[PDB]
Amino acid sequence: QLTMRTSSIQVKNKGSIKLSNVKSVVNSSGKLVITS
Amino acid sequence: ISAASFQETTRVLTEAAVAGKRDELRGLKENVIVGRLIPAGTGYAYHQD
Amino acid sequence: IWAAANDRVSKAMMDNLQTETVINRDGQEEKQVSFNSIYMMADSGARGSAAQIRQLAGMRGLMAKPDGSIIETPITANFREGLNVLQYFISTHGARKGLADTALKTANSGYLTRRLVDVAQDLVVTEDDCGTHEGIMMTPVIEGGDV
Amino acid sequence: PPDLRPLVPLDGGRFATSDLNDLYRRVINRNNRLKRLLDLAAPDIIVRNEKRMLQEAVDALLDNGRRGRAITGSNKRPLKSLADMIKGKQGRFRQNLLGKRVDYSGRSVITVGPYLRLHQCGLPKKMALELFKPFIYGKLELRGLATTIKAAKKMVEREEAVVWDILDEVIREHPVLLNRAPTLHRLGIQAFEPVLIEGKAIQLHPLVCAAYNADFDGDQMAVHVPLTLEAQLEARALMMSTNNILSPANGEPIIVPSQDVVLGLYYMTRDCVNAKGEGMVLTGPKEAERLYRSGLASLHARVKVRITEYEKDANGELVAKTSLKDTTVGRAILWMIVPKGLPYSIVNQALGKKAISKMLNTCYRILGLKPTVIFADQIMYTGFAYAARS
Amino acid sequence: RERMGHIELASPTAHIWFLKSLPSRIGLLLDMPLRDIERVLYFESYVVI
Amino acid sequence: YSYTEKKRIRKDFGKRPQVLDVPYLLSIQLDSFQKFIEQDPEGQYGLEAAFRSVFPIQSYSGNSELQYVSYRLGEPVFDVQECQIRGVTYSAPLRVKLRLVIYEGTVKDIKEQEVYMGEIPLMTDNGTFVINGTERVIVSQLHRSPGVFFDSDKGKTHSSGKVLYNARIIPYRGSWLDFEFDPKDNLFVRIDRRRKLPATIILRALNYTTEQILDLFFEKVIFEIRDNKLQMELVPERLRGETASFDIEANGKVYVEKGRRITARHIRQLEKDDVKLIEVPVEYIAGKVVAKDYIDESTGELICAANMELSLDLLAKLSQSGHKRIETLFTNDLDHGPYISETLRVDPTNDRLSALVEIYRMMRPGEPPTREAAESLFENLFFSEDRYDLSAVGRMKFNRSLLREEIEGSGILSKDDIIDVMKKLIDIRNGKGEVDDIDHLGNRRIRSVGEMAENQFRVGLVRVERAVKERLSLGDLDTLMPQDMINAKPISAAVKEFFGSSQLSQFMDQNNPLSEITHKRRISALGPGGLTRERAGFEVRDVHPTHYGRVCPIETPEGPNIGLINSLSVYAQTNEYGFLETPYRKVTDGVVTDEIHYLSAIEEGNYVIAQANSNLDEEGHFVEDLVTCRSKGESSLFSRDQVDYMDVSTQQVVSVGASLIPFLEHDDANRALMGANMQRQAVPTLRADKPLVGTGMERAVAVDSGVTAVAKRGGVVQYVDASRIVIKVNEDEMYPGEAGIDIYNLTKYTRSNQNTCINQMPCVSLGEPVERGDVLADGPSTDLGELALGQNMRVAFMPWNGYNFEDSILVSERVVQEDRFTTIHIQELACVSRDTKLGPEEITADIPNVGEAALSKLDESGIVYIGAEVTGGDILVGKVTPKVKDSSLRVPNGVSGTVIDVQVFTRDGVEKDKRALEIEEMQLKQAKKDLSEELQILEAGLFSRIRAVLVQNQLEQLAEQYDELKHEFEKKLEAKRRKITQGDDLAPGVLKIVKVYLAVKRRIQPGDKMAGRHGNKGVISKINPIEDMPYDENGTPVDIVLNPLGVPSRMNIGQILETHLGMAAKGIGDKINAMLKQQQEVAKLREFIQRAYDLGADVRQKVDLSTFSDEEVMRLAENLRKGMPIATPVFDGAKEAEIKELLKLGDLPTSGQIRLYDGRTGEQFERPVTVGYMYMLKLNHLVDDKMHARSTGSYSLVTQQPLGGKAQFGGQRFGEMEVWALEAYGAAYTLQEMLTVKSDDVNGRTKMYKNIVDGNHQMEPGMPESFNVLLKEIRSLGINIELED
RNA sequence: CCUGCGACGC
RNA sequence: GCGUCGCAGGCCUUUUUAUU
DNA sequence: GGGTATTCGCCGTGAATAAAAAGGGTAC
DNA sequence: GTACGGAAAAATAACACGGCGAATACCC
Ligand SMILES: [Mg+2]
Repeated sequence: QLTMRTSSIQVKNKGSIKLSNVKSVVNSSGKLVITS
Repeated sequence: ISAASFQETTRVLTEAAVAGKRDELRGLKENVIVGRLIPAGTGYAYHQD
Repeated sequence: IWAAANDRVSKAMMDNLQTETVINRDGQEEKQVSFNSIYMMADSGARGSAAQIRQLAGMRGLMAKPDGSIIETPITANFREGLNVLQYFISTHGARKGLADTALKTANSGYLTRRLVDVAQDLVVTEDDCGTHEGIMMTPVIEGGDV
Repeated sequence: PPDLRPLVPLDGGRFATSDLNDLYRRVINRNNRLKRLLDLAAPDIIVRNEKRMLQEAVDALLDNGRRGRAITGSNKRPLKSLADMIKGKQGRFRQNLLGKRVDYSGRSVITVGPYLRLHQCGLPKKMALELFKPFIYGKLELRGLATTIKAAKKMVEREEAVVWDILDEVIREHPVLLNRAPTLHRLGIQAFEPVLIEGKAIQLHPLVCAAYNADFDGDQMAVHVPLTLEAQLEARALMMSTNNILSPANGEPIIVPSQDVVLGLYYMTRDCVNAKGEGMVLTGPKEAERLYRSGLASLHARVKVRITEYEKDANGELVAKTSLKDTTVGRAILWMIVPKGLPYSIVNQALGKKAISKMLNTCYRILGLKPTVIFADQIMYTGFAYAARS
Repeated sequence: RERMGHIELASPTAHIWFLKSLPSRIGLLLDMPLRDIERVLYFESYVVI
Repeated sequence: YSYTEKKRIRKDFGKRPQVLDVPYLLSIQLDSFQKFIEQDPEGQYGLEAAFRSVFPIQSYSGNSELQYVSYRLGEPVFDVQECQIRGVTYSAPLRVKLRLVIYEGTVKDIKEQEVYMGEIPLMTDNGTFVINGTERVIVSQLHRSPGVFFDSDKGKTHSSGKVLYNARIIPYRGSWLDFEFDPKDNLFVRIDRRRKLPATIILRALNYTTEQILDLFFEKVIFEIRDNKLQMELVPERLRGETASFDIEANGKVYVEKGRRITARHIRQLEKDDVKLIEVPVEYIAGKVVAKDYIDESTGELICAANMELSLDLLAKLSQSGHKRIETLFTNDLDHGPYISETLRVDPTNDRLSALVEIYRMMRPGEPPTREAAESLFENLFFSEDRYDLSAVGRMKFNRSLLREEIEGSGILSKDDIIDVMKKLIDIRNGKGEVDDIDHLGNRRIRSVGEMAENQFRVGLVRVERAVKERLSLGDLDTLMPQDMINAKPISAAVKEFFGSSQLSQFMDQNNPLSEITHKRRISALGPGGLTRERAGFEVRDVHPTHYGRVCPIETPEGPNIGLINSLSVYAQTNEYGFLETPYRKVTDGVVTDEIHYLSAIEEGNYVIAQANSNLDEEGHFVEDLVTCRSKGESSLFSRDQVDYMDVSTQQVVSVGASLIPFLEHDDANRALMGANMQRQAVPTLRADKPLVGTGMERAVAVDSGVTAVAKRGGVVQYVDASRIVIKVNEDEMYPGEAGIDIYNLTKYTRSNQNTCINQMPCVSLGEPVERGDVLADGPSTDLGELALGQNMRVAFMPWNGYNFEDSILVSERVVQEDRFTTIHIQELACVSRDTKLGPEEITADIPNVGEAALSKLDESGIVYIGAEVTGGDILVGKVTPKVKDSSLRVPNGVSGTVIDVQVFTRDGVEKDKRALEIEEMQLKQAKKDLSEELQILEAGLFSRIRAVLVQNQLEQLAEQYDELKHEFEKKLEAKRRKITQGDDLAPGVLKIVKVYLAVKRRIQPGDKMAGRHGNKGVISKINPIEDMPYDENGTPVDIVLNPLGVPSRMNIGQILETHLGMAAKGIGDKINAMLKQQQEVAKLREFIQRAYDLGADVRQKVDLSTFSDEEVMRLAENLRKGMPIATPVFDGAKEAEIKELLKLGDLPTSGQIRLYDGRTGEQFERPVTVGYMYMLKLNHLVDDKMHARSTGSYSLVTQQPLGGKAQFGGQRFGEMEVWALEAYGAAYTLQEMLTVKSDDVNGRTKMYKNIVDGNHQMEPGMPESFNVLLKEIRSLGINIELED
């Protein structure tokens, strides 16, 4: 049943994010950049 | 025996001849070749008894 | 725009095939579910799906090429009315591709099944509890669209 | 040994040779030439070529094709050496040891049997007379109708009247192993009970066709006969079709209804807003069946039927309740098929395919294995009965 | 079907299974390449002993 | 309308007019064998090219020469009707006249005589070959055309996605020369897929130096030196695509500064400036590569070699020597790449002799290199006419790819050809060029019977000339004739090897005329020199856009070979070179003309061709502003004043087998493929039944095949019989000398290749006028000149109690009672009586140790009687062998039948028995009657002339002519008797062979495979009685009940349209039968038939009954009382509204659905069901030939296992997957019983049989014999393996 | 060595 | 309930077709 | 001259069964 | 018509992918 021949993200629902394994630094404009 | 019956019989038999291997059955395919009860299902209880 | 036209044709066909009934209860009409044999055989799950009814009543839509691309001129007719020669010669490509894939998949499937059997032929349950503490962590897989 | 490489005779009288005999003859002839040439004290140049030809003959005898070019004789094809009989698809392992040809087996074209049960199948008499020869011989020698085995063989070959009675006696509780040609998983070899039918085709149950993956457009299946008591017990306890109702790959059932049964159960369990006999109070499903078979009420008519459903929410025991339901005529007729432990809310809707699948799942989950086989058989019976009336 | 015979060879011969099947058992034991053993066995070169 | 079509006119729907008739379908093989077998001058195709490419033969300076003059084919001793009943090859003797001369120059004696060199088989007019009594069909081959090709690696190698190009030269006969690239940009060359070499090796082998190599593949940049500032030659096109690292200065004006990109505006400024000399610094010169060498006129030393980088010290060395002009090479990265420079840097060879040594070492590994041997090997690869040869099509495809005007040339290669191939490969690598498709039909040729026969004759002729040269080397002349030098053994051996045992020489399927006409028109990509069915690939199996009108896309077998076995289209033909072509109507700017033009695959892409079904205003213009057309492998909408061609028909795309399916456009391609595959597997029944819903191509299949008796000359039928038809030829077609009649001997009940019965039945009457081309006898599956492959019955689509569950078919009992699906199968049993030691074998009836009950069926000669119903285990031919032992022929178990014909073949020295004398007497009686008919006709004519002259030397002259005619007829009768009693050849050591034929009738039963024409197959599950079938209000039951569940899933809607059209046709037929049953007049019946034929909108049938007589109208009405046949074309079929009008013509409803009542209970069904007529077919997959069962039997010798096959009474195979399924359960005892007792263990199976007979279910495992055979076979290899304990 | 056939002894 | 006499059989490779 | 390290040959692999023919030693 | 069975022409033929081992060419 198988085969043989051959910039931005959008969330689906409302919920809080969880950022793991991230090293950041606060800029002057108020954004959040990634240094990892 | 299970290595020679699957693929590449010549080099497997060559290595078994130059190594002097002693092959206990201990499995299904080896018991299929010699024609006895496999160690699975009722044959497992037969081997236990 | 041809995909949008095919979607509109399929939507109009499914809307025409759902009710298809003007029956009086006592003296006034009332809509109900259709008793058409094609809709009853496609809705109950006996044989056929929605794509078969789309190809039988609505337009067949866009068809691919043997090279992999999609022809810009689709099949605007179905199997009920008369197809021309070009719309049949286009579908012969996909029919031959499916037949060749079905004919050539079976040897690789049998070879993979034979290799998996010969690599997993000597694993028999011999005990009940070895007394271990290792194990994997079961988590639901998330890719980014949905679970 | 010569019996492992024999010289077969032909009709014309000429004895045809094999590959191993030709290679052995070549090796022996070259060795005899080397001995005869070494006896006469030849110079080194000729005996070096003779020893080289003996080395090439030995290498062609052992493994023809490894070094140099494989020698061909009269066919432009490479000859078979001692190593070609061990490896490959035509070797001794994959053609004579891993897969063999067995006795007490047959093959025929399969057909459909609607009247059969889940544990039985239709077997032809001409195949059952051949597959059960020594059982009939032993029963004829036990009953005293034939003292000599030649008399029993002539009685079977003449096909007398008591031979069919003996064949029906030795087949009543002796299972057979039915098997299709592509065996992808373990549900391709199942055990059934033979039913003596007239014809040359095998009658297969419609519910096992999803597990066998076999339709009736020209498919064939092979049969096998167990003989020992252990093989019959393994066929009855492990390989019976009533014991294999869940797939071992994922746990999903394999006795799902096909297109005709779900079409009949979909046509029976439906409703329309105006039909004959709409809006009348009924006292039970028997009055619904009477009104359907009498021609006074349609199959799709919203009525009020007094049902009596059971519930086993207590400690094993079943509790009964009685109320007036707002249902149709066909759902009340299908309610006679549904056993006591199942509720009424699983049948009051339009039965599709996944609805009947989850109905069988709920029946196997609540009741068990033994009523589920009878429930699936009665569902197939009423589906084949009510798909023809539509 | 069980009795065998034998052929007394006037000259010794090398076994093709322990020579041509890679890796060569004679070439690994003598620490020699396969081409030189093929030249020596098939009478194309000399070797000092 | 001829006399055959006027008996029953088929109603022809369709609106498109036919501007081109359907050609002869079997004309391709007939034209190929005619081009091979005819006498043709000027050295063109046939045997003349094979005789001219070999002769004359030269000796090794012996002053002798054997040349060829002319050849002539002999006459066959037997025709096609006698080689099939005798068992010999229908061949012809080849007589070639040679000539041997001798010099001292001048000649002294000329020896000329006729030489016989083998026999070649002739092709039958139907298009078959009789090898050993059976008819064979040589399948056409589809291989790649010879020439040069360029392909792409497409990024598979090197794992980076880098595209690599290659070039290969494929000759018609010779070695391969392939050129390849490198990811490091190095041009390589390989011969016959061996170890690769740089291309500069094969360049230097063709007498090329480094300077000529750099001249041919690179340009020259003149770098002259002035007094100062280092001027250089500048071409402004060379700076495109290159940055400017330095300042370009000329005449004080600044053009491009340092570090500036070159834009096309600066290029236009350089064009407008007209300058060619700028200033360049020293650091730019070191990056260039020198072209040639430089030597000093005073010193005389080699400063720098060729193809090396420049440095400052060597630049100073050229500065001091006084070299004015320096030649370098231009190197870029987009248009001119330095591939040959890196190829020369990789190549360590610098001489022609070293290149020849490397070529000799590559082609001959392990060989001592020699200069003369390498020179002889390199010359005999691509430059010798014997080893290498290109055909005319190969030279055409070679010159067409290199953009050459001429298309003629030699068969060997040259230097400029390889130079142009390498130049084209370099231009393809740079970008100026593109690769071509391998799947294109313009790059694939088609071979036939004549080309392969000419190739095998050329192989035989070169073996013969080798033997002739070896016989002419040893010997003398002036004492022998040129007959002993020519040996007819290799020619006859190659001819018999090609015609007897070949991959393309196979048996013809003789179950249908459609199967024969599709096997003869078969195009196969496999065969010798072709592809392989398991290693083909995905890219070669799909259908190409160039297959329009040339290769049918829906006719290919499903399984291991999908797309490799194609079928030829209807209007498709073959070009002169071997390419496919299809007709196209020429479309001018004023009017669409009717002149056709056969366009090839390459010529199709240049022009634009409109669609096949495009409506016109019946004058020659398009009524639409935009029409859909195709230009280059794609479909698009084009203007009205843009087209160039048009399709000649709407059936030119499908094949012959695919054009017999009505309503093909309403079905899926998979179901149409299954229907076209299953239409050839039908078995003929007792009586043929015409299809009510047809197409119109059935008459072409019935006429073009050799199954019917087509009248050669028109006239009046004189004598009608079931075995012979006599035709009295009219005086308009009679010959002026020896006028006679035509006698057609009908082929009665006999055995075909598929063990079926072929039979011809007459269809004419006494005193009926016939014309030339009309049929006289209807063969198998033929009804009045049409194709009748099956039967049409009343059908219904409804579920019936699960008896049509998946694919099953419910058949009524009236179908079985009428015997409309009963087929006749004929077997063949031979009894070879060979001559051996201890005396010979006899066929005496005195058989020892048998009772007289077995000898009651045998005669005094020992052969069973004709017409005796024998069963399994009866003696047919009584034969004994002296030690006397018994070796008589007996019927095998399971088969039976009736003896219908016995053929006895004996040798010349053995005396014939009474049965052979009776057979020869019957054949002599038939020949006597066939001669006596013309004898009494000529006698009646001569006696009429005697009576004319009567009412005296003229009477004596006519009496002398009468005696001369009697003597001529006596000589013809003696010649026919000598041809009958000429004898038959046999194998050496065989006395006589007796063959017995058994005929049986196999009725229908549950288990047989039934199918239709739309891919709807199934197996019968239950034969229902007539009182249980559903019936209508009139009481007519349904014959076949089908399941409507397969219609939404498998999309084949054409079966429902065929059902409705057959219901309308049966309604018209029942109205005609109801009008004919009651006493009605002729006028009402005539106007009703005219009103039925006039139905339809803008149809082109136009049947007018005003020209028909009353007897013709009555005969047409009696032929139409069973149903009106309807011709529904392939894509020009009837619409649904015409079916509505045809249903309104009868008393049937327009919806096609009627209410039915139950047969078991009697109540009406709740919904109306579709009741109509469907043409059903019975395939060759019956259940009595597939049922097998076995308890015990015979075993083998080496491995003690049961046998395999139904004919040997073998058992089923328990393969590895069944062992894995048993291991997946807990069934260990069942697997041990399957592996040891039921298969291998002899003592175990005997003890198991004795225990089952005694009544004990207990087995002993033991040891399998196959493990002992494996141990003995491994132990024979010098390896010690044994069981320890 | 095993199958099937025909014949004969106690 | 067995044993003796006589007869037939136990194949290999390649190609083609068909089915799953 | 030692330690790598890309290339290039070479061997092993490529699903499962039923029927019907054809050939079983060619040379000097 | 009985008897050595080999190697060189044959107007031979010619698959894609993957893993392992040997000849060989870079890099200090
Ligand atoms: Mg099937």
